[PDB]
Amino acid sequence: NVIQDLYLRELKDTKLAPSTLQDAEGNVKPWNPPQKPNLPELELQGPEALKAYTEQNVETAH
Amino acid sequence: VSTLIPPKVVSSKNIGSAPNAKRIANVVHFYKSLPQGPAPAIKANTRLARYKAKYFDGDNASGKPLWHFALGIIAFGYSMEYYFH
Repeated sequence: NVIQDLYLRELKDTKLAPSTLQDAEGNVKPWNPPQKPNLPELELQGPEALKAYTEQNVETAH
Repeated sequence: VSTLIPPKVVSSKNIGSAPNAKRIANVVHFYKSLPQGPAPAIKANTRLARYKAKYFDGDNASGKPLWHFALGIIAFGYSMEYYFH
């Protein structure tokens, strides 16, 4: 009765209330990419270090 | 990170400790060591290497050579007594 009246009135006269996807974007964190793939620097590259190390520590093992 | 290179370097442990000094001593001393020493004296030969051997060796120090040595001087002057008398 009143159930029917409400059911009808409610459903018909506005089903959903307005919404916009564009507005949502502002209020949510946007995807942003990691910066740089990165490559590790060549650690202790070449015998520059070795020649230095042999001389630097010619320290024996006692 | 990458280990240092000291553990695989040795070259002054051979002066680094005291038995190195002893080592270089006893490689010479013992390597050219004889099993036994040479002699406890043995020369005086003329039928007197026996006199030394019996009396003046490490075998004994006893009063027998003393008596003998005394008697030589006694024999000199005792004969000479009758040369003086």
